[PDB]
Amino acid sequence: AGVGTVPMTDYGNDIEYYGQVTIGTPGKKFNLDFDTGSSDLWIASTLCTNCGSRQTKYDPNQSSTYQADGRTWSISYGDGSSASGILAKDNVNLGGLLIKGQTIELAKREAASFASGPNDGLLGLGFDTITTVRGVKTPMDNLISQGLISRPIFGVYLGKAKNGGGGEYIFGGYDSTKFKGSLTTVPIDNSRGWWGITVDRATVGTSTVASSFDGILDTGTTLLILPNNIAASVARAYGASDNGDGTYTISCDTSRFKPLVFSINGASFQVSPDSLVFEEFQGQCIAGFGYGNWDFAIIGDTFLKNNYVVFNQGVPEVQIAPVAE
Repeated sequence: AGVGTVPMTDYGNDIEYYGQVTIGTPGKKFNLDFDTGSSDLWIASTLCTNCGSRQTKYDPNQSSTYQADGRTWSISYGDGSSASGILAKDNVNLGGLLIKGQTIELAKREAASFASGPNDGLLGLGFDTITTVRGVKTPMDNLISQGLISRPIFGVYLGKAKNGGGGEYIFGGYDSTKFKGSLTTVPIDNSRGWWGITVDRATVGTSTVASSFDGILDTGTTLLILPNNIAASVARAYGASDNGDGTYTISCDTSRFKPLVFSINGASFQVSPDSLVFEEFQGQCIAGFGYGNWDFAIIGDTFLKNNYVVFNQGVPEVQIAPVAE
C-alpha cells in the first residue's frame, strides 16, 4: 500500500471499520477504530483490570520508546461507553508514517461494550479542542508539524458489506478510483470540535422531508441520527414505525424504496435504498436512520458508505462525491 494508506476492516453489517496501527518499539499492531467524532487516542494496556481477553494490550515494558507521564484521563462517550487510565508517550506508525512522541492514553478500566468489541482502542480524528486532556496534540496535529503529510487532509472510503466490505483511509491524499464525478467542496464549522456541515434539505421522491439542518460527520457512529421532527418526517416517508428506543422498524424489502437525498452546498448526495436497512434480526429490519434529543444531526456510517469524503483539517473543509460502484 502507498505511503499513508491504511486498509480498513468492516466489522459486522457495516457496524464499524478498523485499521491497523503500530505502536511502540519495535512495536505491536493494534486494531483501532477511526473516529472523527472524538480526538483521543486510547488503547487497552496491561494495566487494565477489566479489559477483554481478546484485545491486544499495549505493554510499556515491551517498548523501548515508552515514556511515563504523570497525568490521568477519563472519557465518557454518547453511547454511554467509558474508559479511563494514564497518559504515556510513544511512537505511532500510521500507514508507514512514523509519528514520534505521540501522546497515547492507556486504559486501566473500560466499559463492557469495549471489552467485548473487536477493536483494541480508538484513534480520534476530531479537532484538538475536544481532547479530554488539555495540551494534547492529536495524531493529525503531529502528522502536520513533523512534516509527515504535505497537505492536512485524509481521504475516507468505507465499503458496503454487500460488496465485500473493506475500506481505506489515506493520510495526506485521496483516491479518485473510489468516487465518481467531481468533488464538491463544503465548508466546515469546527466551533464545537467536530466536523460540522449544513445540509440544505432532504427529499424522498418529490417530498421535502426536511429543510436545512446542521450535522456532524461521525465515522464513530453507525446510524444517521436526526433531530426528532426530522426523523419523524423521514420515517413517515418510508412507512417505518417508531420502536421507542431511538430506532425505527422498516420493511426489509427496500426494492420499492426511493433514496434519501441530501442537498449539500448545491450538489446531491444520497443514502441508497439498501442503506436504509441497518440490521435484519429474525425477519425484522432496523432502519439506517434513528433519532435523538439533539438540535443537530449525527451523520454516521450509513451516509459515509455512500459518499467518499476528503477531510481537510487545515481550512477546514471537506470534499464529497458519490462512491463509485
